[PDB]
Amino acid sequence: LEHFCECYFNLSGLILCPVLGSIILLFIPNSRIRLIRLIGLCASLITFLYSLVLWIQFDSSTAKFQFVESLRWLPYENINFYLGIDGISLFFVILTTFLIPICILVGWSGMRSYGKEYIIAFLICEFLMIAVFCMLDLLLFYVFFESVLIPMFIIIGVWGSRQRKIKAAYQFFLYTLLGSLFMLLAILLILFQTGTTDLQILLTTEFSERRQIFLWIAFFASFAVKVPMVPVHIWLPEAHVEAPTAGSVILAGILLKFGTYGFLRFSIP
Amino acid sequence: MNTDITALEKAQYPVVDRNPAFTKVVGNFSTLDYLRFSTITGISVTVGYLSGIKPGIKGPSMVTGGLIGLMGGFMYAYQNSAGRLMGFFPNDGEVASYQKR
Amino acid sequence: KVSEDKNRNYAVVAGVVAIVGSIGWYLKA
Amino acid sequence: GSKKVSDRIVKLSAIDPDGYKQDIIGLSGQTLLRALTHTGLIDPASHRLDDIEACSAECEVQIAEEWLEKLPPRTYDEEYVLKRSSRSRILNKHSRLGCQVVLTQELQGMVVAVPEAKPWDIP
Amino acid sequence: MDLIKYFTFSMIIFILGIWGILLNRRNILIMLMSIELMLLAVNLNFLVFSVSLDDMMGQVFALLVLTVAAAESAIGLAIFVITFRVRGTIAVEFINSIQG
Amino acid sequence: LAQIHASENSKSFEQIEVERALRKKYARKDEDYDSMLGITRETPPELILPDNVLPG
Amino acid sequence: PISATMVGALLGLGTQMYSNALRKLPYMRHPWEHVVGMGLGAVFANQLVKWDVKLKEDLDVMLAKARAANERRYF
Amino acid sequence: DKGAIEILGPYGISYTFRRLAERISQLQSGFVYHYAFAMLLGLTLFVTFFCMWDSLSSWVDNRLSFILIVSSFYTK
Amino acid sequence: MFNLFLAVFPEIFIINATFILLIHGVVFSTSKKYDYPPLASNVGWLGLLSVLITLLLLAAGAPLLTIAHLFWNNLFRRDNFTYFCQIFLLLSTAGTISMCFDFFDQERFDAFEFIVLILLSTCGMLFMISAYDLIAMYLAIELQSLCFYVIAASKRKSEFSTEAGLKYLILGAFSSGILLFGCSMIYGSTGATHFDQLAKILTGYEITGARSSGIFMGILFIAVGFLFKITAVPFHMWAPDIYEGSPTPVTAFLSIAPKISIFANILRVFIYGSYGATLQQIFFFCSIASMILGALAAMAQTKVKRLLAYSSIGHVGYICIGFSCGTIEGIQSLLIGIFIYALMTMDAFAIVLALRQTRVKYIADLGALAKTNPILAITFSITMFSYAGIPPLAGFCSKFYLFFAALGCGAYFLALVGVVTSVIGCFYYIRLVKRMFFDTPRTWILYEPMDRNKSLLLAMTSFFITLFLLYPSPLFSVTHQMALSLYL
Amino acid sequence: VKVLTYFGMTLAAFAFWQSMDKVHVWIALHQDEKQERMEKEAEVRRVRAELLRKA
Ligand SMILES: CCCCCCCCCCCCCCCCCC(=O)OC[C@H](COP(=O)([O-])OCC(O)COP(=O)([O-])OC[C@@H](COC(=O)CCCCCCCCCCCCCCCCC)OC(=O)CCCCCCCCCCCCCCCCC)OC(=O)CCCCCCCCCCCCCCCCC
Ligand SMILES: CCCCCCCCCCCCCCCCCC(=O)OC[C@H](COP(=O)([O-])OCC(O)COP(=O)([O-])OC[C@@H](COC(=O)CCCCCCCCCCCCCCCCC)OC(=O)CCCCCCCCCCCCCCCCC)OC(=O)CCCCCCCCCCCCCCCCC
Ligand SMILES: CCCCCCCCCCCCCCCCCC(=O)O[C@@H](COC(=O)CCCCCCCCCCCCCCC)COP(=O)(O)OCC[N+](C)(C)C
Ligand SMILES: CCCCCCCCCCCCCCCCCC(=O)O[C@@H](COC(=O)CCCCCCCCCCCCCCC)COP(=O)(O)OCC[N+](C)(C)C
Ligand SMILES: CCCCCCCCCCCCCCCCCCCC(=O)O[C@H](COC(=O)CCCCCCCCCCCCCC)COP(=O)(O)OCCN
Ligand SMILES: CCCCCCCCCCCCCCCCCCCC(=O)O[C@H](COC(=O)CCCCCCCCCCCCCC)COP(=O)(O)OCCN
Ligand SMILES: COC1=C(OC)C(=O)C(C/C=C(\C)CC/C=C(\C)CC/C=C(/C)CC/C=C(\C)CCC=C(C)C)=C(C)C1=O
Ligand SMILES: [Fe+3]
Repeated sequence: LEHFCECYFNLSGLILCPVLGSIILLFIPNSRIRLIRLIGLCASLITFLYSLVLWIQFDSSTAKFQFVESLRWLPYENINFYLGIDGISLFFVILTTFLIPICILVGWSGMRSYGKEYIIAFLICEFLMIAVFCMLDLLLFYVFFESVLIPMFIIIGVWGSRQRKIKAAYQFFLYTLLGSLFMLLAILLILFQTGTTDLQILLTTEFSERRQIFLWIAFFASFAVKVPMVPVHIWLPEAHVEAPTAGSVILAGILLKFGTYGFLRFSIP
Repeated sequence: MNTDITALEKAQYPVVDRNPAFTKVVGNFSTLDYLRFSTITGISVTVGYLSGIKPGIKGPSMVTGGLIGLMGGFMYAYQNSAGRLMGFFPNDGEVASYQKR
Repeated sequence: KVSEDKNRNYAVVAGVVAIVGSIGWYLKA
Repeated sequence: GSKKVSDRIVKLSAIDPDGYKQDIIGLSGQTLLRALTHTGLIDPASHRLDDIEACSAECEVQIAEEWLEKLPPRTYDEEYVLKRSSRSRILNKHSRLGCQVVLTQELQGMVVAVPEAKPWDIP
Repeated sequence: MDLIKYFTFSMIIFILGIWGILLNRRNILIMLMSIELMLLAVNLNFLVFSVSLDDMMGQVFALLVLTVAAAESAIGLAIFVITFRVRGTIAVEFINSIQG
Repeated sequence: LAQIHASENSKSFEQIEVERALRKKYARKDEDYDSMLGITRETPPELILPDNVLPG
Repeated sequence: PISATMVGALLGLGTQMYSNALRKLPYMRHPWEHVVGMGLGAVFANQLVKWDVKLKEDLDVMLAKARAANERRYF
Repeated sequence: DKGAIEILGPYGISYTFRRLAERISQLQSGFVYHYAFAMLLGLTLFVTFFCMWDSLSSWVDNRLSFILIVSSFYTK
Repeated sequence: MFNLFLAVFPEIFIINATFILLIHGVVFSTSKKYDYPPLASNVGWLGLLSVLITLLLLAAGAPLLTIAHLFWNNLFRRDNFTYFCQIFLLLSTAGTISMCFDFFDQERFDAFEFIVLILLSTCGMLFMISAYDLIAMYLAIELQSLCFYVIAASKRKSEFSTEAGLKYLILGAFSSGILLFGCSMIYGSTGATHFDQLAKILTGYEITGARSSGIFMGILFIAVGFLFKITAVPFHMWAPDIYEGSPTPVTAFLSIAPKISIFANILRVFIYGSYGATLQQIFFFCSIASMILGALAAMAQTKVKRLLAYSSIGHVGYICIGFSCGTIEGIQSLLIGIFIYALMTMDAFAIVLALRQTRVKYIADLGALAKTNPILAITFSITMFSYAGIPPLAGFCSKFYLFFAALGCGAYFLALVGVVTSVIGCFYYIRLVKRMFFDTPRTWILYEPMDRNKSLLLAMTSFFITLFLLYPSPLFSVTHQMALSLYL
Repeated sequence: VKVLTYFGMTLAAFAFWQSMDKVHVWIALHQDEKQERMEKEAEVRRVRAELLRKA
C-alpha cells in the first residue's frame, strides 16, 4: 500500500540532504579546504531549516503518526517499510539536525588537518540518526541504529586526543553491538508470532503475559545498555571522554537518547 | 549404442526436427549465428594478439586465440541453430521455412 | 604510406570485425 | 658541533652463524635489530618494523649472561614468540628478540651471536 | 561364512592403515604407505560386494579407484621429494614451521 | 662517474627504447622456472656498470 | 524519474572513478573509459531488472508445482 | 565501577578470552601427526556417540557428559 | 548421435581449450628463438577468455543441458540447481584468474602450468556439481583435489609451499580414503550407487529399529570426508596451514570454488537422500564447533592470511546451520550465505593480493594505511565491517539467518553461541580498522598501487557489499528457485 | 625380523582368525534371542505410545 503523503516537505528529502552532501564531498580535493567547509556547513544548515519547517506543519491534535510515507523494498510487497513521526519523536529529529552544524562549527579551526573525512562522518551520522528517529518498523530501527556504530567508531578512534581512545572505541563498539544483538533476537521473536515488523500493526496485536515478559527482557537488554543503566554504564565515561569534542556532543546529546526512545516507542506501549 | 535425445524439459516452440543432422544444423546457420561466430572469433584473436606482445609471440598467440575462438564460436552457433530446429529456442524462421518446403 | 607489420594489420582487422559483429549482433537481436 | 652522531654510536660485536666475529655499529635509542640490519647480518626485508606484533623471531639473537644482566628481563610475549618459533618448541635461556633490545651506552662492547636465518617470506 | 571372512580381511587391512597413521608420528613416508593400505582395503571391499551382490558396478569403480591410487602416489612422492630437496632431511621437525 | 653519465646522456632514441625494454625484462627473475627449463638468464652488458664506479 | 538506466550509468561512472582512485590516479584520467563505464552500467542495470522479472515468473510456476504436490497429500 | 563490575565485565572478559584464544591457537601445533590424530579422534567420536550410544544410557547420563567436557578446561 | 553431446558442450569446450593452452605454452616456453618467454600471463589471459566462453555456452544453452537426460542418466544429472551452481563457479574462477597477473609478472612466477591446473580443477568442479552417483562424485572430487595438491606446492623451492603441499596431500588422501570406505559400505548394503536408487531404498525407513549399520556408517564416513572438504571442525586444521603456506592466488582460489562445488555435492547427496536426523545433527555440532573455534583462533592471529582462514572456518559454521535445520528456507539461506561469502572473500583477497606487491604479512603492517592510501583503507574497512555482519552491509544476511534459524528450529544454545561468536568476530575484524586508522606507528610501510584488474574487481565488489540490501530481490528469487529444484 | 619370528607371528594370526570364526558363530547363534528382545521392547514402546495418546 503506497502511503505517500501530500505535504511538500516530507521525511525522505530530509533523509537525502546529508547524503547528497556526503556524495559531493567524496569527490572534492583536500586542497580545497574552504569549499569543503562551506559545503558541509551549508548542507547541515539546510537540513536544520527543513526540520524547522517540519515542525511548522505539525498537527498537535491527533494520536496518529503524521507525515507518514512508505518505501517499497521488494516487488512482492510482503515487506514494505514506513517512516513517520509523532509528538514524541519530532523534537528529537529537530535536536539532531540542530546539533550536527554545531559539530561542524566546533572543528572549524582544525579543518585543514581534519579533512573532508570529518565532515563526511558527521553527515553520515546525521543521516543515520534522523532515519532511526523516523522509523515505524522494529527491523529498520535495528538496522539503522547499528549502522551509526561504524562512523562513531571512526570518529572516536581517529580524532580522539590520546591513545586511550583505542580502548574507548573498542568498548563502545562491543557494548553497543551486544545490546543490539539482544534486540535483534527480540525482533525475530516478535516476527515469528506476527509475520511482520511494522510498528502500527504490533501496536494492535495482543501478546501473552508470559511472552510479553520475555520480549520485554530482550528489549531491556538493548535499551539498558543504551540508556545507560547500571551496571552496563561503564563504557560511557571512557567513550564520552576520549572522543573528540563534537564526537562527545553527538554521543551525549543524541546517541544516549536512543535507549529511552526505544523504551518510549516499543517497550512501554 | 542405444540413444535417446528426449530432454527433461520439453520444447516450448514447434519442433521442426527432433534430432537434426550435423550438416542440416550447419546449413541452418542464420545471419545472427554468423554474427555471433565472427564476433567471438574476432574477440579471441584480439585477446591473443594483445596478450602475446609482452612475451614476443603476438603472431602465434593470435593463432592460438583464434583457434579457441573458432571452436567456441562454432559451438555457440551450432547450439543456437540446433536449439531452434528442436524447438528449444524461438524459431520463427525455421517454422516459416518448414511450412513451405 | 603503408603499415608494414602484417600481424598488427591482422589484429586490427580482427578488432574491427569484433566491433562491427557486436553491433550487428545487438541490432539483429 | 657539540652534538655528534659519535655521541650515540654503540660499539658492538656480532658472531655470524659461520662463527666469524664482526665489529658492527648502532645508535643508542634504536634497536639491536637495526644495528644488525645496517650491514646485512639480518635481512632488513625480513623484519621491517620494530614491533613485537610483527615478529616471528627473525630478529632472534643469542647473548651470554654477562650482557644479559645488563638488559631488561624478557617479557611474557617475548618468551612466547621465542618458544613458538623454536623448531623444538624449547625456550633458549640466552635467546633475545633483537627487535625488543634497545641499545644504550651501557651495552658498549656487547657480544651477540646471530643464529641461522629462519624462513620468513610466506608465499 | 565366506562374506564375513572376505570382509574382515579387508577390514584388518584398513585397521592396519589406521594404526600405521597412529604409530608413525616421526615417519611420514610410512604414513603415506598406510594411506595406500586403506585405499587397497576399500578397493577389496568393492570387488567382494560385486561378487556377493552379482553386480558389475563394484568392478568398474575398483578399476577407476586403482587409477586414482596411482596418481595419488605419484603426486605424493613428488611432494615428498621436493620437501626432502628443500630441507635435506625428512624429519618431522623440519616441516612444522607453519603453525598457530 | 663522468664516463657512465656521458654514455647515458648521449644515447639515441632507439637505444633508449632498447634499454628500456631490456631493463623491464631483467628487473625481476624466476630462477626456479629457469632451472626447470635448464637455462640461465644473463644480464645484458648494456645494463652492467663498470667496476670502477661500484661501491666495492 | 529514477530509471534503471540512470542508476546503472551513475554506478558505471562511479566504478571507473573508484578504480582510478584505488590506483592513486586522477579521477578523470582516461575519460573515454568513464563513457564506456556509464554505457556498461546502464546495460547491466536494465538487464538485471529484466532478469529479476523473469526470475519471479519462473519462481511462481515452481511454487505452484510445489503447492500442487503438497496438496496431493490430502486426497 | 572500577572493581567488581570491571572484573565481571570488560577487564575479566578480555583476560579469559585472551587466554582461551591463546590455548586454541596452540592446538594448531604445526605437526601433521596432530592433524591426522584429530581427524581420527573426530571419526572415533562420530562412531561412538552416534551409533554406540544404545546400551550406554544405562550407566551414563547427558548431564555428566557435558559436565565432564567443561570440567576438562580446568586441568593443569 | 552428435546432438546428444549438447548436454556437455560447456565441458567439451573448456577441456579442449585447456589442451590447446597446454600445447601452446609448452611449445613456446621451450623456444630458444623466442628466448624462452614467460607465458603465465599470456596463457592466463587466454584461459580467462576460455572461462568466459564456457560461461557463455553454459548460460545461453540452459534447456540444451538437459537434452538426452536418459542417455546421460547413469553419468550425471543437469538441472536448474546445477545450472546456477556451475555459472557461479565459472564466475568465481574468472575473477580469481583476473586477480593473478600482477603476481605473474612482478614475482615472476612464469609457470603457465599453474593456469592449466586451475582450468583442469575447474573441469573437475563442474563435473562435481552435476555428479549424481557416488562413483562420479568421488572421481570428480579426486581430480579437483590432485590439482590443488600440485598448485599448493607450486613454489617448489619455498619451505612454506612445500610444507603446505605435504600436509595437504597426506590429510587429503586420508580423508578421501575415509569417504571411499563409506561409499563401499553403502554399495555393499544397498546394491546401488546412483543417487535416485539410494533415494528410493533409504526413504521411508531412516532408523526403523532394524537399521542397516552398513548404511549408517557409510553415511557417517562420507559425511566425514565432506566435512574435511568444507573445513568444518574437527576436520579443519589442514586449512589454516595450507591457506597460509600456499601462494596467495592459490589461497584465494581454494577459499571459494571448492566450497561451492562440495556444497552442491552435499545438498544433492544428503538433502536428496535419506538417513536424516543423525546427519543434520552431525552438521549441527560441527557448525557450533566451527563457529567457536574459528572465533577464538582468529582472535589469536597476528597475520592476515591466517586470520582470513579462521574467518572462513567460522563462516562455514554459520552456513552449515542452514543445512542443519532441514527446510527450504534453510537451503536458501545456505546458498545466500555461500554467494555473499564468496563475493566478500574475492574482495578481501583482491586487497591482499594488491598489498602482496609490498609483501604484507602482519596485521601491524597495515599501520597508517588510512594516510598512505585513504580510499584503499576505507574499502578494506567496508570488507571488515561486512565480515563482522554490521548492517546494512551484505554480510548482515548470514547473521540474520543464523538467529532466524535459531528461533525457527527452536535452538537457544545456538543463539547464545551466535551472539558470543559474533561479538568476538566483530572485535577481531575492527582490530584491522583500528590498525589502519587509529594507530601512529614510528615506521610506515608504503604500498605500491594495485593494477587495473584488481581495482575494477574491488570497485564492483565494494558497491555490491554496500548496496546489495537496497536491491536483493534477484539473489533471493534465484536461491529460492535453486532450493526448490533439488526436489522438483 | 627373524624368519622364525615371522612364521610364529603367522601362527599366532592363524589362531586369532580361528577365534574370530568362533565369534561369528556365536553372533549368528544369538540372532533369535536378539530378535525376541527387539520385539518385546517394540511392544513395550508401542503400548506406552498408545497409552499416552489416550490422554
Ligand atoms: C605346501 C606349502 C609348503 C611350503 C614349504 C616351505 C615352508 C617354509 C617354512 C619356513 C619357516 C621356518 C624357517 C626355519 C628357519 C630357517 C633358517 C633361516 O632362517 O635361515 C635363512 C637365512 C636367513 O634367516 P634369518 O637368520 O632368520 O635372517 C632373517 C633376517 O636376516 C633378519 O634380519 P632383519 O631383522 O633385519 O629383517 C629384515 C628382513 C628383510 O627385509 C624384508 O623385507 C624381508 C623380505 C620380505 C619381502 C620380500 C619380497 C618382496 C620383494 C619383491 C620380491 C619379488 C616380488 C615378485 C617375485 C615374488 C612374488 C611371487 O628380514 C625379514 O623380515 C625376513 C622375514 C621373512 C618374511 C618374508 C617371507 C614370507 C613370505 C610368505 C611365504 C608364504 C608361504 C609361507 C607361509 C605359509 C603359511 C604359514 O637365509 C635365507 O633366508 C636364504 C635367502 C633366500 C630366501 C628366499 C625366499 C624367497 C625369496 C624370493 C621370493 C620373494 C617373495 C616371497 C614369497 C612370495 C609368495 C607369493
Ligand atoms: C609342536 C611343533 C614343534 C616344532 C615346530 C616349532 C616351530 C617353532 C615355533 C614357531 C616360531 C616361534 C618362535 C619365533 C622365533 C623365536 C626365536 C627368535 O629368535 O626370535 C627372536 C625375536 C627377536 O625379534 P627379531 O626377529 O630378531 O627382529 C628384531 C627386530 O625387530 C627386526 O626389526 P624389523 O624392522 O624387521 O621388525 C620391527 C618389529 C616388528 O614389530 C612386530 O612384529 C610387532 C611385535 C608384536 C606382535 C603382536 C602380535 C602380532 C601377531 C598377530 C596376532 C594377532 C593380532 C591381531 C590384532 C588385530 C585384532 C584387532 O620388530 C619387533 O618388534 C620384534 C618383536 C617380535 C615379537 C613377536 C611376538 C608375536 C606375538 C605373540 C603373541 C602370542 C599370543 C598367542 C595367542 C595369540 C592370539 C590368538 O624375539 C622373540 O623371541 C619373539 C618371537 C617369539 C614369539 C613370536 C612367535 C609366537 C608364536 C607362538 C606360537 C603359536 C601359538 C598359536 C598356535 C595356534 C595353533 C592352532
Ligand atoms: C575522420 C573520422 C574518423 C575518425 C575515427 C575515430 C574512431 C576511433 C575510435 C576509438 C577506437 C578505440 C579502440 C581501442 C583499441 C585500441 C586499438 C589499438 O591500440 O591498436 C593497436 C592494437 O590493435 C589491436 O590489436 C586490435 C584493435 C584494433 C581494432 C580497432 C582499431 C580502431 C580504429 C580502426 C582502424 C581500422 C579501420 C580500418 C580497418 C581496415 C595497434 O597495434 P599495436 O601498436 O601493436 O598495439 C600495442 C598495444 N596497445 C594496445 C597498448 C597499443
Ligand atoms: C551509512 C553507511 C553505514 C556506515 C558505514 C560507513 C563507512 C564509512 C565510514 C564513515 C566515516 C568517514 C569516512 C570517510 C571517507 C570519505 C573520504 C573519501 O573516501 O574520499 C575519497 C573518495 O573515494 C572515492 O573515490 C569514492 C568513489 C565512490 C563513488 C560512489 C558514487 C557513485 C555515483 C557517483 C558518480 C560520479 C560522481 C558524480 C559527480 C561528479 C578520496 O580518496 P583518496 O584516497 O583521498 O584520493 C583518491 C584519489 N583521487 C582523488 C586523485 C582520485
Ligand atoms: C543478571 C545480571 C546480568 C548483568 C548484565 C550482563 C550483560 C553483559 C555485561 C558484560 C558486557 C561485556 C561486553 C564486552 C565488552 C568487552 C570490551 C573489551 C574490549 C577492550 O576494551 O579491549 C580489548 C580487550 O582485549 C580482548 O581481546 C577482548 C576480546 C573481545 C571480548 C569480547 C567478548 C564479549 C562476548 C560477549 C560476552 C558476554 C555474553 C553475554 C550473554 C582489546 O585489548 P587488546 O590490547 O588485547 O587488543 C589489541 C588492541 N588492538
Ligand atoms: C554490482 C555492484 C555495482 C557494480 C557496478 C558495475 C558497473 C559496470 C562496470 C563499469 C566498468 C567501468 C570501467 C570500464 C572501462 C575499463 C575497461 C578496461 C580496459 C582494459 O582493457 O583493461 C585491461 C585489463 O583487464 C581488466 O582489467 C578487466 C578485468 C578486471 C576484472 C573484471 C572481472 C573479470 C572476471 C569476472 C569476475 C566476476 C567475479 C564474480 C564472483 C588492460 O588494462 P590496462 O591497459 O590498464 O593494463 C593493465 C596492465 N596489465
Ligand atoms: C594449555 O593446556 C593444554 C591443553 O589444553 C588446551 C592441551 O590440550 C594439551 C595437549 C593435548 C591436546 C591438545 C589434546 C586435544 C586434542 C583434540 C581434542 C583433538 C581434536 C583437535 C582439535 C583441533 C579440536 C577440534 C574439535 C572440537 C572443537 C570438537 C569436536 C567436534 C564436534 C563436537 C562436532 C596441552 C599440552 C596443554 O598444555
Ligand atoms: Fe622481532
